[PDB]
Amino acid sequence: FYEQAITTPAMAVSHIMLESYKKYILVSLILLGKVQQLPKYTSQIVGRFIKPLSNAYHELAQVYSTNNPSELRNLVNKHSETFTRDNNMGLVKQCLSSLYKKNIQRLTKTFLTLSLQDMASRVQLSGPQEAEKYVLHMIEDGEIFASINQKDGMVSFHDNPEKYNNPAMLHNIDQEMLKCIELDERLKAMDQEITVNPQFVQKSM
Amino acid sequence: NYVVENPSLDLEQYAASYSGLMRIERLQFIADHCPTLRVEALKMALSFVQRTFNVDMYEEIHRKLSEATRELQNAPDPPALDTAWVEATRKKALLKLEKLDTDLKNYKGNSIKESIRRGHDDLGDHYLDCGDLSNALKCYSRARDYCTSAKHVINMCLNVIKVSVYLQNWSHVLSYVSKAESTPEITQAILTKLKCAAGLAELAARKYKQAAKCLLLASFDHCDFPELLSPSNVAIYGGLCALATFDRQELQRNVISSSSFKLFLELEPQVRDIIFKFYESKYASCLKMLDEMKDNLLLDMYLAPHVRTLYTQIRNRALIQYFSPYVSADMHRMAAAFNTTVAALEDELTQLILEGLISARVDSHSKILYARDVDQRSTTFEKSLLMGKEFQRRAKAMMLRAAVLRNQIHVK
Amino acid sequence: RQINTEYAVSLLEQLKLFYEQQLFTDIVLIVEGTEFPCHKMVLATCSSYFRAMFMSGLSESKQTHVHLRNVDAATLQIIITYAYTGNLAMNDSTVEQLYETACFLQVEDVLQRCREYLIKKINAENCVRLLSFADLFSCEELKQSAKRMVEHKFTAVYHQDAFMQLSHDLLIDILSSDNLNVEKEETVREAAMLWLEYNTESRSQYLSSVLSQIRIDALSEVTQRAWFQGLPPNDKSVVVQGLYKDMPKFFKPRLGMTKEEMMIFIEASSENPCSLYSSVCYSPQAEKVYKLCSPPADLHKVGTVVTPDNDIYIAGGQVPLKQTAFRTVNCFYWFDAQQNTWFPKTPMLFVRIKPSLVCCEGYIYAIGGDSVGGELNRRTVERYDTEKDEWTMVSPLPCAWQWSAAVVVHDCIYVMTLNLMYCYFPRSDSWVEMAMRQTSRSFASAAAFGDKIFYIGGLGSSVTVEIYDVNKNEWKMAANIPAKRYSDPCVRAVVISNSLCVFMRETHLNERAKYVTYQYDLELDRWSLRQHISERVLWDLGRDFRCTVGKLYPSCLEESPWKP
Repeated sequence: FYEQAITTPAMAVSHIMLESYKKYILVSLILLGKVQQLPKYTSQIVGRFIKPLSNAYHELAQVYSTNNPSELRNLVNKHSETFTRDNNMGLVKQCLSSLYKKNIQRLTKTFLTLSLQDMASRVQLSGPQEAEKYVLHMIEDGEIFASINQKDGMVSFHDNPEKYNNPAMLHNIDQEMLKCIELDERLKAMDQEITVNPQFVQKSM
Repeated sequence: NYVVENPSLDLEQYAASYSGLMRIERLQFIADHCPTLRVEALKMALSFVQRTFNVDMYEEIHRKLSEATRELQNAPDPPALDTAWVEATRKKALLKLEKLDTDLKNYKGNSIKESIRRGHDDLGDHYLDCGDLSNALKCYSRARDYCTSAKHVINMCLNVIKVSVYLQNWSHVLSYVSKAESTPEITQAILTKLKCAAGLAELAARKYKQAAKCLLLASFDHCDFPELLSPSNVAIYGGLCALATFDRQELQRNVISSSSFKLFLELEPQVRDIIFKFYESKYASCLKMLDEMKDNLLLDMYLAPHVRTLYTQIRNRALIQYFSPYVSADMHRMAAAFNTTVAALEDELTQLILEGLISARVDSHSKILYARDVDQRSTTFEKSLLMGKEFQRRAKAMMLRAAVLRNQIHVK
Repeated sequence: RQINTEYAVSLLEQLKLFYEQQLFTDIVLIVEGTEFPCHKMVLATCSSYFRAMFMSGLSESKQTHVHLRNVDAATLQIIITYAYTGNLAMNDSTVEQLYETACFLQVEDVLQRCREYLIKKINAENCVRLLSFADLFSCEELKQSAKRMVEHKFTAVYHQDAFMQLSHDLLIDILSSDNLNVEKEETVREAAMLWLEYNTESRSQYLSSVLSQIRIDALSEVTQRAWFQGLPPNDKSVVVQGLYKDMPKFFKPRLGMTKEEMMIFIEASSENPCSLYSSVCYSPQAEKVYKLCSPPADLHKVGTVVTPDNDIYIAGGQVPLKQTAFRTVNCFYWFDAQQNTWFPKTPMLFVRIKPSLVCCEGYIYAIGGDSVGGELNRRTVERYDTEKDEWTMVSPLPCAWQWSAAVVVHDCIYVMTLNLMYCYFPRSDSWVEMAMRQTSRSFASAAAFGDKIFYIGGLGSSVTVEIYDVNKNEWKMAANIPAKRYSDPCVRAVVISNSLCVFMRETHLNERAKYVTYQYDLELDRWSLRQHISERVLWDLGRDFRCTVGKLYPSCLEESPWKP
């Protein structure tokens, strides 16, 4: 929704548009861990003017790209009043939590079995209990497929248990198929409505 | 950065192997970057700089030697430049140069292209001896105009290559190497000198893959090439770059097929063992020799910044090849395959996995490095579903764009 | 190249010996009874007239005694010895006759040297004399360069006596030119009127032409019946002629009436990263930013001054020596208000860094500026003479100061430092102790408005203002400039539109620099918003940039192409 608001063609930049761009950066940092590049079907000077204006959120993204929660937290404290006129400061905290989650996810792609003590040291946590809680919460949300061994203080990461042999994946593919067929029917209807126009017929005749 | 402390350099051989302004530059950098040996390096430098009537760099070197001698007069608690040299050097340098200039200008009134080119080359040679870089270039850049034969073009290219190395205009070196090679129909081994100059220029230009390829083609029949680079450093330059860029089969073919780098490896047995140990998966002995090669060759001219990057690449490549034929590779054994500690290797391995090209997973429980062999189909299906989701999102975006354009919705 | 110099000197000095010791003389010059025994060789090397005098085949070819007339003995002697020893001693008086004999004898080398002397000697009091001299003898380069300096200077003075004795063609070129610098088109009108009325009816035939070059806004109003009073009696070919004559010749405003009060900036942030700094200007009326020529050889760390005659000068500065590399040079330059270029002038005696250039009584005063000497008199205060084009030392200031500013009030030099102030009395060349400030502030600028000194800012800077009165001799506080908190304003004091305005650029946290100027109410002690400089026209300038008050022509200058 934020991306669609960004791509609105406008001859004048407005505050509502400006805030939509700022919220777009925050969600991009949370979800994808980086600012998604604006498309090329684009917009008007909205793009030209906002980027210099929303410099602080780009600065937050830059430090987010450096991947340092300690440095990121220091920047947030430096720019506390800079993000305060947002009616929301939790998004910045959600960005920090997403960075911690992203670091944990990156550990799965690089480790098969990692201890809680080493995990906390790598992502700079206060202790193994916080890492144990963080892994448990992410598994609850369905973001991580791993297992913890409290007897040896180890966390064993695992790949996707989906071998794509269950009927659930087939049903999901069929649902996407139905969505795509409805998409194509709507596209054909719009193309026919386009064909009804006077200008294309005049060019054809 | 550099300027580290380390002993055991042989100053006599390194100074005698090179000759010319290249030797002058080598003695200065060695003195400037190797303390506890700068005095003799500067003493030998000034003793050679006063030869061939240097003017400006002599003052810099004499001042540095005066400072160095003053430092020696306070630790175990400054030489005179003999300014009679200034009177003597200037008076001789002017008279011969003016005599040569008078001849060439008269020859310019005689209008002979080769004579003008040869005289300009002589003027450039004198200016380089006098310590006048740009002055030599203009003389050389006027000899380039009056060329008549292919050998004249080759000599013109060699002179510009020589000067632009001192000027650090390596772009002019590479341009003239290309001109000297591609033009005259690609016992007198002339292309070998051009390839040696190109490899040195590329290496100084932060290039390793092409520089090693050019250095490997250099035939040992060139032998004496002290105006640019000694054969001893050429072998080292080729070996380090080949080890960092050339893979195993790439290394084996190129070294053997060239048959001149085998002679080069005979000159430097240390790098020959390093490459051989690299082939035979003995990286423990390979890297310990490399660290021994580090200090002896980090006080090199065009190597010191690049060698650190080259050595870092060598360490990464050695680890990649070592783990390749291993399913359950014990991190203890991999750590034992070098003088590194278990924790240090684990950090190095983790960094390599983050960067890539090792395709492995670290099992810190038993400290065993397990290789990753992901199913192609599962990843294919996952990324195909992601692509379909992105395509649906972009289709929604395009439909919304069409809706807002058809209804003429825009901010006024 | 050249040929053997060691024999070049030997032959030269030996010819001089053969000249002072008169031995090998075959031709002698007879000038007003003065004997000039010399050779045909040496006269040939310099002059191109003696080559048509000896190797021509006339009677003088065999005659050994020639009576050279219409020449001067002193001019001939210096020319002859210059051909014999090359030492062309050129003073400030005999250059006029030196050119006359050089043109008469067609001596190319001395002609170029004296032309190079006259191209440097062109100034206010001899602009008319040199132009008439440049009109008499074809010296187009001097004639054009004079004409440019002539055009501005006549408009300023228009009272020199040699202006009356000028040729008709020269006056027509001067008056019809579009380079005149006049605040009004009426001063050139009366200048022509007084020139026409200077002489008898010999100006009547030229009157039909001089009015044909002046605009018609004054060819129907007053100064038409005045000529009728001065008309020759019963002349009916002029009164009726001018009655029906002023139809054509396309009334158009001149260029001199296009000077506006503008803020000249130096050492601004260069738009293109290839260059270090640049020079720009702000237009308080046109609301645009016109570009200026770069400082001579990118002269950084310099000072600016604008005389009451509206002239810009540059003194001091350092040039990057041929990574940090900078060498200080004492070169001096003058800015051309029309050609958009810096004309070099007589350099100073000592090099300076950030010198305070102040004009007073026509003299340019450079106080301090981090001199190279460093001796007990580590100030090196020295004035510049604008009529003799030379520098003269003045009384040294009592206390050595650094990062100081100076202004001129009541025909006196007022230099300000961290807390002390000393006034220089030019008539007696002495320094007198002044009032002491209660606040320790430096790195600030002051503007002289009326009979008061306004020290604005000081230390970034702040909004502290201390007003000093010359008649009262006391430092008093007025108010503080209302600016945004948690910022670092860059204050610049300047006088514009007969009011004390401030050029203050402020920068907020994580924000770009904002440009805004305020008008300080003298009686109300309050800074009022006079105008807000939009960022769409003016970009960042930097920190070490200077500002000064002056007038420039938007027509000669060009708008700087740069994105908002």
